[PDB]
Amino acid sequence: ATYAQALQSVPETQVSQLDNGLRVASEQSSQPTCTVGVWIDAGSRYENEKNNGAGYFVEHLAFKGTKNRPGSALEKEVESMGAHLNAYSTREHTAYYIKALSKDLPKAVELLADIVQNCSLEDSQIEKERDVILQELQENDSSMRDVVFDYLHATAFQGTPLAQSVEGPSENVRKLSRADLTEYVSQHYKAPRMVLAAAGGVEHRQLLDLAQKHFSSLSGTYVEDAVPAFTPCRFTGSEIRHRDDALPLAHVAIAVEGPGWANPDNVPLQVANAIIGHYDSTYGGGTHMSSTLASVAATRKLCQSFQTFNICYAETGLLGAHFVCDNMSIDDMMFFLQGQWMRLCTSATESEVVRGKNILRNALVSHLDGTTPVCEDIGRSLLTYGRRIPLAEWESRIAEVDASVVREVCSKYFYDQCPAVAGLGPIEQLPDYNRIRSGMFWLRF
Amino acid sequence: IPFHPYYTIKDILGALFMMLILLILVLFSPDLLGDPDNYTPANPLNTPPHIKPE
Repeated sequence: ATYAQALQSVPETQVSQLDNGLRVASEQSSQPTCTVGVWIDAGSRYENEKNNGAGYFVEHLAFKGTKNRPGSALEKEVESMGAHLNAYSTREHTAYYIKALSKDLPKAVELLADIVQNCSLEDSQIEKERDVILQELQENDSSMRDVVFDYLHATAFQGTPLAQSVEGPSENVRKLSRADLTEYVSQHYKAPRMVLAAAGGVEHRQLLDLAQKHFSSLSGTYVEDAVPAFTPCRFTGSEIRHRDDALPLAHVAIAVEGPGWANPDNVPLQVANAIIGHYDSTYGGGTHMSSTLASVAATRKLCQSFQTFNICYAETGLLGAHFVCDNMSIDDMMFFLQGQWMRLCTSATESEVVRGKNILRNALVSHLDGTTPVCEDIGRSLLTYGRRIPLAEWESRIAEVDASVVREVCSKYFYDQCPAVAGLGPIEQLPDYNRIRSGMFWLRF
Repeated sequence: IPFHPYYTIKDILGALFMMLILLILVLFSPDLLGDPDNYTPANPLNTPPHIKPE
């Protein structure tokens, strides 16, 4: 059984749609466990300045209490069958998923319905929840990686809702109210933007019939008429520098405006990104890794944690790298990393493009291992794309991209485009924005 | 700040202004800053009316 035949097997993602709008989508293969969760489409993108941070607060208070399950009794149930309930809230999507045995599927969907529909939002829990977020804000302040990406979003998508952080400024969290959260739930937790998902020992008929008799109460209308629309964002190539010499290392992130979810250019660009690859000081590959920038970094002990990213929102995304090096390496690294991009924009070789395709294939396949990543893929794909992309289609797109395609797409997205650099800590060798934009084009070309 | 994208261009602009002044002087009045008496061949028998240096 070669690769292609295994890809064909690929149990399907049967998708349905009950009347109110909620679309169920399951993937049953053999496993006795399951990962059932909903994927409400909400986040910092659908949030104005006045209520920026409401979504994080709602996700905080979701598991605290419900009208049906009074208080921590919900936790008592969830731990009774050993389920691991969890929730994550990105800038675009906010999801709740339960990891539990398949036999306990009927109870899990009922628990999800209670959390996502009949949430108390009780005031005292709001007061107690307020302290947790504020402390969480300081913890994320110490999260020397996260603050850099927040700086990236703030300095790239200025003015637009995308610049807003997920947690929210530490002034809205100190002025929020039950009123503000209830509008967030009413205006965002609606059936059309809700993807019930499951993976494992979950019959699709089971998920459908459970959804009809638990989630049909979800409405599709929007209060009087107010429908939160989509506000397209603009990529303002800029620079933010939070110079703080006390910090040992100097996180730096540089990205340009990459494509949206629907744009097929994700497939080539990712390959190009896989060309640059990732490295950590504890890798062990050393000066033998095929990625040129990794080999240079390991040879000269330049960075510690450089890695590329492809953060991609609905209409626009960030495409670039984030490297963590000492104070007297940044000036060098901005030379090499940029020097790599231009190479991909001018002299990409099919020899390395094959390696990039293999790395992308392995990343896609390995990421889709285990029920929870499968459920995450289903919930995210039904929203971003509108359908779960089968691995066979991914294989076809990866087969299409070659050296010419990678060169063309990199030239179309990387070459001569203003970056969105964002520093932190003892960044002083970090070349001025004029220098960074200077590196964005090669005088040989 | 780094020198290259900055003052290098500003230095070039200053050099252009300097070229402007110099070219005006050369092309519109070459002997404006210079005594005409120098155009008489040096004769060590006649003291000029004035011996002002440059």
